[PDB]
Amino acid sequence: SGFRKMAFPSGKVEGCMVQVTCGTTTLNGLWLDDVVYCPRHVICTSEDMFNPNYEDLLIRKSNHNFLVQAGNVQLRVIGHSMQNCVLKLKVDTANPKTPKYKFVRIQPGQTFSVLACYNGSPSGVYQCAMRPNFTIKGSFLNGSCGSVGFNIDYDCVSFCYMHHMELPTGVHVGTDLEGNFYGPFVDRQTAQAAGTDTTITVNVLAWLYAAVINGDRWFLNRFTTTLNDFNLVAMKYNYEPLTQDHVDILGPLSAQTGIAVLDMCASLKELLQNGMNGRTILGSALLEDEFTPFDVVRQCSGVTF
Amino acid sequence: SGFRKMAFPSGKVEGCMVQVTCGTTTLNGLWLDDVVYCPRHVICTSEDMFNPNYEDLLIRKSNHNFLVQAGNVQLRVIGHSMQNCVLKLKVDTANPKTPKYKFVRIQPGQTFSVLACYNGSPSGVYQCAMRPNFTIKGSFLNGSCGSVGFNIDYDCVSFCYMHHMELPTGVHVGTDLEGNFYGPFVDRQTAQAAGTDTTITVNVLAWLYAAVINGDRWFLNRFTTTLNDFNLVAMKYNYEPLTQDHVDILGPLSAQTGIAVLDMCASLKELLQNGMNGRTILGSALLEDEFTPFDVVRQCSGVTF
Repeated sequence: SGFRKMAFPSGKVEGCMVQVTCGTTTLNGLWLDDVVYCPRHVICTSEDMFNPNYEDLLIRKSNHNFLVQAGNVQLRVIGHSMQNCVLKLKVDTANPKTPKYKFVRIQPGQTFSVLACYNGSPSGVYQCAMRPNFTIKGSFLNGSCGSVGFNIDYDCVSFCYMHHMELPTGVHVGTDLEGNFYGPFVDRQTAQAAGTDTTITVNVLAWLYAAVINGDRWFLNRFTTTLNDFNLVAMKYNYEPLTQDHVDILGPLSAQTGIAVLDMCASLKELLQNGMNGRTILGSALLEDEFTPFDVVRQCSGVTF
Repeated sequence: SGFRKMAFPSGKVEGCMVQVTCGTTTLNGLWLDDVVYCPRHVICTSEDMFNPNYEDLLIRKSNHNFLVQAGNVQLRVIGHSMQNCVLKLKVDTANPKTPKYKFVRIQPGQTFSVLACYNGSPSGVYQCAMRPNFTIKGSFLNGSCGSVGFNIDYDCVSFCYMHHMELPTGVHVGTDLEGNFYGPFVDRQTAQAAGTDTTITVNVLAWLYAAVINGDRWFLNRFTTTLNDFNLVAMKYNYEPLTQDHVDILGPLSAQTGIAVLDMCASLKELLQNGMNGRTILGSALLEDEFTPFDVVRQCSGVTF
């Protein structure tokens, strides 16, 4: 037993990380088959980031201006193209460590692991959620751009995120692997600010199920509620409205524990209205929202890859 | 910026994980060079765990009774020995993926990453601390025994933990890679209970430094304190006494931020006596103690491996 914020094993992604240098800018790239994906702002200095015209800046870049290094060995760039906000650098060697993979555009509220990297080298791994305002709360220093987020199902890596920017608020924005930003954000150093950081209600409920499975039960009460009544409280607390689809998604956890979904909603309603009274749940003094219902089942049943 | 509980990249350890089956018991082993390390209780059924005589139970095991599988390929066991609470299974093939490595016995308060595995296959990775009562708060289901904890320095994996048992309280105990338990625990299903779960004071202070570096500063106050005065409060709150060695270890973080160690101790004293008043620090509503001073510098300076 025990429940921890757990990232996927990162070995399959470590083997895909490269360093991409263009002029004086170095960030990370993702090498899959004979293509390296990286943020298009690798072509920019920090001064260019205030109002870049990427098509114009790219005119002055040729294949040989993109230096790509896998460990200590140089790859040969034989073509390049801009797709949305990423560059695709065609190299002459397919990555021998390419895993089975897919590119997926995740929905807000879903979770993924991030392999934070610098100069093409892995630093660490941690689990994130795509927030309802389309930011993530990561750990990214200068040079971490191009680090990726992913999920693994058995032997297949589903890449869902590439890091591009930090906002002045200290939160993080980026694209899918087709280069389309999550949310309204752009790869320019501007006044762009995140909206309300709403709480992912279905995930909180999943984590309360995880708590019950792992022995934390003090918050179970004698009440029930309805979706409409619960949502009147969710709105007050800046929680996402809970839908019938969410109830359905909690079905397996409800069956495993014998606690009806709406009974758990009534427990959450009380926790929102009365606080935790100095108590903890699964070692946390706040209501955790970065575990999906699938994450909870995965960890509680020991799924491997 | 941003500060997250971050595990080491796990690829180097993933390549060392194997499945070890003896009779009807299957757990994980660690394959380094031509040796596989695993918990000696692989020789036990759950019924044997109440009062095992491991030397007697081992008499009835031969090399061929230990089935070792690396992925889908079987390794050949050519010798076995018991060292403390681990078995060393000599195999006829050195692991081609063996990293540079060391075995280290960590001190209470130090942190490490755990690669949780089942049937020799990785499930996930997360960061733990060796608690002052010599337990860890992990995520381990049946079959996770033999999963290991480690640190990485550049290219060298320092293995420090192997998982053996879960106590009835739901906390986790295990050995170093020489097979010696951390703390007073034994590999028997008995009444053994953990002592007081004291808070790792130096780590809390390190995390408060990390908070200041990353913009959370509301808890900085106008007070200072002394080691002896602070420790009168630490004792009340079941915090480890802070020593001069701890002050020295916080020196680099103190220099980076310009906040004297004893000034940060005064901030912590106020947080202990008055609580957080519903506020948060680095996304937590409790005082986090599983980041060492080294961990904070590592993450804030982007150290890679």
